[PDB]
Amino acid sequence: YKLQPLTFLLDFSVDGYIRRAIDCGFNDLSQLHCSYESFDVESGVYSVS
Amino acid sequence: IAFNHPIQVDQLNSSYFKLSIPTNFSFGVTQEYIQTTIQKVTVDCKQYV
Repeated sequence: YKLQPLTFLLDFSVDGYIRRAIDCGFNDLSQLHCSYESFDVESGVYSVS
Repeated sequence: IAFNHPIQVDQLNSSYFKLSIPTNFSFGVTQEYIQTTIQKVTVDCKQYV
């Protein structure tokens, strides 16, 4: 798998080992998830680039 | 300067009271705009920046 510099939101469980990650670059919803810094964001009309 | 002119009525020493009576309807006026709401706009990041 190719490696590129990316900003990844990281969710850590009780162990602290990474379990869930979000790629901000791929998908509009993922950019919204990076915003608010929450895995799920409240439903709203959100502008995109 | 012409702001020193006031409409006046005369007090009566006698128990009977002098008064001024309106005789003309003279209708018609306009009311100030209340503004109520402001224009809603969102800047787009990665475009304006």
